[PDB]
Amino acid sequence: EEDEEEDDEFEEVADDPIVMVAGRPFSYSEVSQRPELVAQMTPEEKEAYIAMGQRMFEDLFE
Amino acid sequence: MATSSEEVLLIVKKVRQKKQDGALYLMAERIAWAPEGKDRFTISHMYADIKCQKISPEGKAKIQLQLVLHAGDTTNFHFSNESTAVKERDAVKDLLQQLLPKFKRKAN
Repeated sequence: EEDEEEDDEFEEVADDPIVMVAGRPFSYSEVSQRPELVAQMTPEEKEAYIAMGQRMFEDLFE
Repeated sequence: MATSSEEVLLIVKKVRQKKQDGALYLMAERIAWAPEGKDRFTISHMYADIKCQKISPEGKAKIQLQLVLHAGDTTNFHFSNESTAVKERDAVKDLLQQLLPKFKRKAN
């Protein structure tokens, strides 16, 4: 029994949901970083983006 | 594999958990891995207890995927599928990262 695992190069992944904008699948951090995306996102997509955020927002408070 | 009939996301094989060759199963609400041909998974974590992730990018010959749970446990899946390892890791990582918020429960 040995260990070939070292952990010398790992991208700290972040739980990021997918929010579609204009029918195009973008990530949450992607949609939030692009004001044009939310500006070209439909009410449904905006509400979806907002709702998806509330899910993560409800997982804070600490 | 749950009796509740969950939406299996991705079935990865040749997934070595600490030199243990098995498969990484991303299920609807839980990520479970099992070796070779097993019915009962060896490692079962729920997207609700997972805090964040860590993954070996393209600078790694060994395709690994670390899961940082809220419990204070981090498991690194060593994918060895010479043909899909990277993509299966990236896939799992993708699905993992995207599906996390669905069950994400900050218990730490």
